[PDB]
Amino acid sequence: TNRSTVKISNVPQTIVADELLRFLELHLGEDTVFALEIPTTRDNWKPRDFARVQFTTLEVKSRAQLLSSQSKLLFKTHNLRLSEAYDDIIPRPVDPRKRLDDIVLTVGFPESDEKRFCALEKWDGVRCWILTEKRRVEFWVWESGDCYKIEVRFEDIIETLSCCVNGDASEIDAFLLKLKYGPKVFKRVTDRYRFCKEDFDFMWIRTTDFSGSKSIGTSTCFCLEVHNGSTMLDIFSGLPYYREDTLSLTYVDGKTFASAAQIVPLLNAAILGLEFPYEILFQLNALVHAQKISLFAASDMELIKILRGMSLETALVILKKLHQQSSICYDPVFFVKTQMASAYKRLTEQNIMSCQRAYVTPSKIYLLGPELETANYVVKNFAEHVSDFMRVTFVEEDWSKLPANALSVNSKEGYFVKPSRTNIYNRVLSILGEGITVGPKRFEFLAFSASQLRGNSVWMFASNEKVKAEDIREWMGCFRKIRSISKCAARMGQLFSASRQTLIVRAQDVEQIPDIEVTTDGADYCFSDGIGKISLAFAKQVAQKCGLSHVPSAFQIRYGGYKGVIAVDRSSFRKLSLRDSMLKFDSNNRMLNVTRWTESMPCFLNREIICLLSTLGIEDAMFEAMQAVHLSMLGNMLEDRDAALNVLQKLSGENSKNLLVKMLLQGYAPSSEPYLSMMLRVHHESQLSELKSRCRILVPKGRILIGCMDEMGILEYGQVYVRVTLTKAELKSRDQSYFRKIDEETSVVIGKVVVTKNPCLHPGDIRVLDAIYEVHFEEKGYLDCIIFPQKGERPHPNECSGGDLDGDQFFVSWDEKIIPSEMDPPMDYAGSRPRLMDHDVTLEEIHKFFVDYMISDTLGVISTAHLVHADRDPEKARSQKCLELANLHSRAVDFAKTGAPAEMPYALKPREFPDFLERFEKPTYISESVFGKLYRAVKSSLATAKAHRDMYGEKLTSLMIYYGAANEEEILTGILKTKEMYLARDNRRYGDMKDRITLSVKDLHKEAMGWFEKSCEDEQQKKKLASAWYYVTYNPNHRDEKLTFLSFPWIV
Amino acid sequence: IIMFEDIFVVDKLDPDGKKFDKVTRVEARSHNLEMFMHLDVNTEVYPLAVGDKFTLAMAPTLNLDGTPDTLADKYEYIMHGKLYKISEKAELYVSFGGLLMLLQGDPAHISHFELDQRLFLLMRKL
Repeated sequence: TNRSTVKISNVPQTIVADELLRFLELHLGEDTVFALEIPTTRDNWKPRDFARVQFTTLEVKSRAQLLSSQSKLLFKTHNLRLSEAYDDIIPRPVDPRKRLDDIVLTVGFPESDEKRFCALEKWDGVRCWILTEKRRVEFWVWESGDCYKIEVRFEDIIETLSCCVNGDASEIDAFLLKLKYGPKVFKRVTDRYRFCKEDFDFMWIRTTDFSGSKSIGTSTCFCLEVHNGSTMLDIFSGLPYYREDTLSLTYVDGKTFASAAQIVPLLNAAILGLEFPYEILFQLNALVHAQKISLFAASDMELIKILRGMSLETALVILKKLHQQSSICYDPVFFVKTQMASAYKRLTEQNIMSCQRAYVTPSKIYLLGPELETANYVVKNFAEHVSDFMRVTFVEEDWSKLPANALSVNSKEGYFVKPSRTNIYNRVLSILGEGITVGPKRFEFLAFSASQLRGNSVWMFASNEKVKAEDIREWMGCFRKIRSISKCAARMGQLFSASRQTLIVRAQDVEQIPDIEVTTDGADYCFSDGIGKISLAFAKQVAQKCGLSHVPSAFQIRYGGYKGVIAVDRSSFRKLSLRDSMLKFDSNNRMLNVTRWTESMPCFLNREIICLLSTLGIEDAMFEAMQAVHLSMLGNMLEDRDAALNVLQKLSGENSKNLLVKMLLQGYAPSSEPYLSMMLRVHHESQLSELKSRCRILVPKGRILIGCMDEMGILEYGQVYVRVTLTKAELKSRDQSYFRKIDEETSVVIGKVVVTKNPCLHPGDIRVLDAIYEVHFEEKGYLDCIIFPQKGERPHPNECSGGDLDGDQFFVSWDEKIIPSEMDPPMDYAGSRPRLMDHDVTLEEIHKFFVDYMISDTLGVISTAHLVHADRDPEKARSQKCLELANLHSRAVDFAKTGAPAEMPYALKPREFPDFLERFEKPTYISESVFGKLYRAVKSSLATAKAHRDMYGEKLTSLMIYYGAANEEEILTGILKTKEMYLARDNRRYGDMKDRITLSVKDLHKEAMGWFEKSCEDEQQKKKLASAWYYVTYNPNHRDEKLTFLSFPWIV
Repeated sequence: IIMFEDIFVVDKLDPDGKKFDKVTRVEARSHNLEMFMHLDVNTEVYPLAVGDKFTLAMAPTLNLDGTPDTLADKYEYIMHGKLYKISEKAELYVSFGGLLMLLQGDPAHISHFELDQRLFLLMRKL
């Protein structure tokens, strides 16, 4: 009953659409059929056995269904059977009242603080359709012949208002639609079996703004000039957040604000014509882009005159306070009237920088502002131009990923199908080429990192008289030696990861140790891909500036274009050494920096591990019992303080010091201390949500550590060394058959240990390795690093999905209940043939590759399809379909390295999803696999002092309202219970936002520590002041009318 | 004398035609017992529309109290055939002179039928 299209089951093959239309009009009412479509297997001469018919009125559909149920429809000795359809032939509302024809459409914004509206461009004779089922509103505008479709969703609007144009308060002749995001823009492009009753033989493709003055891209509100309607209010009452009030408006001549440039929503620089600062102008642009102040409300002479000469810090404070306003501000002048060095230190201490983030949409551009984030290497030697760096991300109107249909839509022209570039493709190319101009600056393309390539992000630097973009590009290195488009971009963008600055080493003491290569069965297998060698003195020097006590045996390092992990040795010659297969590109600098040294975190079981380990002989009872004991120990963590410390010491961080961890071992009852009890509750809720979203089993008998090799050559093919630290469980009972107590803190493993990574789609990755104990190996002193033999038929990383020794993490587990009887050969690791050009890069093919990365990017769907096929078809990871999916996944992973598209077939789509997924809109099927059993089990289980305090509370609530947080828990823990339309589909952006907010709260805590240290400077007096603060905050009578925060005294 | 007897309601027709001049296979689902049935029927002589309700009975002989190999006055679509395949939710395969019948139900419902035996098919559309 939701739709009006009815699918006919069987029709004769010899009939045409006209005959069926005549039959339906004869049996039913006259001209009661709107659209009739008969699918054809061939182009125009082979119709199918069924057809779909769209009716004008639901009453006609009900009558047709009643006739079909009684078998009263007989057309050419065939009984027509009627069934519901999936989608409508034409997106047209059934109700004739919602259809508005020949109405006046205009755009604008609340230019004035009073009840005034400005009209930029007005369109006449437009068509408006309201689709309640689709939750969207369509506007058809005819301009220069070809028509355009404007699509506005219900989530796009935030408030609905009604106005009048004739000037009568009683009459309603206008409607306001306040838009939070931009509307989608389409364009029309240019029979025997398709009647359609009209000229609907075309297709819609997404396009950019079609207005000459680009009024759509600079307008955040829409006004609908329609005739007075007695029942029109009922139709307009269906829009979300409708106000039942009467409002009047007046037209303001705002045709002057018209920009012909690509970047429409930015202010004109020629209007000011003065020495206005860049930071204040950028903040004002960010305010205008946000739904706080309209364009004209901030373009007046009085506001800029007031903001021109003042105190810079006070101006920034008032601007950010205005940004923190909960509602929309109409008069900024009244608000600002009523309201009235360190960067280098931050970079050297914790690499804290203020980087501008920009979002580019097909309609407009949104400026987020100077958000704090971790600094990279490129800004260490260019810290003076902190504001010149800006992060640009290309997203949709909903700040989501660009769909593949919006760029390079396929079309069959000629004998072969050739994709056709859309206007969005050209817009992105023009933005990348010409650049983005913000005030007295023009940003230029520098490079993009590997992570940013998968998130459609890119770095832009504003050219300056001192250093330009090309200067930085040539300072990083010479990239003309690389003839591959993808390889050159990867090498140029690889030097953008967060790192810690260390000492500088010249190019006088560098070794050239030869590598080892083995060629067996006509395949080139190289053991040394990114392995290296380091000395003890170098480790001591590099561990002094990072505040690291223990010296790891392996740590990832990159410098001067080299990249790879290095291992310690007891027979080193000098401080540094290097191999041959490590030089990526030549560079003019050799700055040393370290990203990660060692992380002995407990291992976790992801979905792919269980999926690939469910065929070797592992039963469902083991996983069910493990999940049961995990939920039992999770539920007991609340009322038992003993389990809290054990969980915190075995879930996140083997040796981590925190205020909650210290109080867990020795504390009061869980009923008391709300600051800790509510944190425990929210942590449990987060764990439950993570378990529901994906499988993550906490296994205490396994770790996640990187691996290296030693220059010994004693271990054979199948013999490795396993050594890790001892946790609470290991220390409590160290007596085990496969566990050797080599040291008090380090325990050796002699059990069967397998190696697994995060992406795994082949049954042959499971390689059982027997760990052995040798005195010679222990004499070298290897810790937190598994040892790989030098000699063998094939290297271990090659069998691990064709990996390399580039500091990648490895999953290890000294388990004994696994089944090692079955062994499968690994898949081939040979990649595609590299593509080499005959000419140097002219900064255009790199842009083409960057834009084409969005198109045919099927990396995220291959894993889902593989999981669905494994859950549906029994004997998973054995059929050729799983092998093909694994090969496609490997090719898609290799796409970032070499330009080889994945080419996902259409017939491989699952078209069905299990219960344990967030795709509620998609059909859901009950799964009977091990994952289904685990999800069902989880579901069953589930079913002086005052001033500082006020300042801290004001800062905390300002951060909460800036990031949208409404409670202290979600901003302190960094996990938000509420999600946007784009933060829930992907996890990389949410993780980046969580890291940014964690950095912000850490900076706030550091500032609080500095304030506390400077306030007293006396030990006993500091203790007394802390006790007094705790007493004041603990007393309920000391709370004022405002929200008193109890997270201030908790500092250690 | 009647082994199996239940009310059946037709669901769909294989040809879905009125004057196809061909034997039509019907799909009827039993009430209560919920047993799916396939049967080839001639629509021209015995019309059967979708949604109609008819009873079905099976007896080894049409005589009263024995005499294998007077129920003619009660029903109107009597047929004669043999059961050749019993292997399956057990199902039966009875051919009435080339007109195949597939009675798929429950193992407990069908337990008193032997292999290679002659049985009749009594039908009435209420």
